[PDB]
Amino acid sequence: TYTTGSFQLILGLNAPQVISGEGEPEGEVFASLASLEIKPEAHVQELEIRLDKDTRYLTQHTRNLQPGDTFHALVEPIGEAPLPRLRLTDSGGKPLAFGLIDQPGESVELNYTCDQDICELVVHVDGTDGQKDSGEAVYRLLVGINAPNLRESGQTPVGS
Amino acid sequence: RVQHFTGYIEDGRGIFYSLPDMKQGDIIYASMQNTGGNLDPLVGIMAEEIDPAVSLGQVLEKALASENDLISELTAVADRIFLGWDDDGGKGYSASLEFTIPRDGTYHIFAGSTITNQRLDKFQP
Repeated sequence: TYTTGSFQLILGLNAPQVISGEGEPEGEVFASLASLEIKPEAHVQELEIRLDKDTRYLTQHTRNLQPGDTFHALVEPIGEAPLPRLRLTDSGGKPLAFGLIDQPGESVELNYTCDQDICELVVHVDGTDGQKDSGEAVYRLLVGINAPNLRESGQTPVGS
Repeated sequence: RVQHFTGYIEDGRGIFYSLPDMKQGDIIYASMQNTGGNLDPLVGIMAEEIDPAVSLGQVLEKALASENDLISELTAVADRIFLGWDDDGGKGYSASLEFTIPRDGTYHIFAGSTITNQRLDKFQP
């Protein structure tokens, strides 16, 4: 099988002390990351959520995002359930984006782009507009990373 | 030319600092960090000293509904009140601001707290 984990990489140019494994960085750089030149693949996940009477607030955590990535999300109710509110916050709660209601007002969408070296995101879905006990409202949530065609995905959830 | 300060912020009440007689071409650097409590620093600069509490109260009062109800409103008000400001520039929620002095004159440095949310069960700025 393969293996997973973290690693430390030491690369040298005409410095035979690197192979000893104690080579301290020196000189001017000569290599850089290859991924920074281009764009990766798309990852899409769809989940079904239900907001009960006592569970009107729900939050989910997302994997770490590399710099330059993009994030998309949309919510569509199963039936006649009222449209809930959508927003995006980091792990500490700092707001980053808010959901926009489309002109065909049957879905709410969100968008964000990555600037920091590591971004951890949390998606909030809440229907606590008032204190109505609507009952068993159920919504469809679609989320994607580097997948701007979330509106018409067509393919089954790919990637991760 | 570096100076240190220490203070205390109570219920969003800011502290003013004056920088008398700066010259044209001068560049000002600022950094504010949290040393206790739940403070989230906010730094702003202005020419004439005026209390920002009145306008920030209007920002706080609009906690009902808007397009980007908090972030866009706070950015608009800050871009009008201050010539330069910074909310989150350092490691975490700390601030770090660079501002070049346009002309000859005296300016004021404002230190305080921004408007944030610290809850996941409900939104309350």
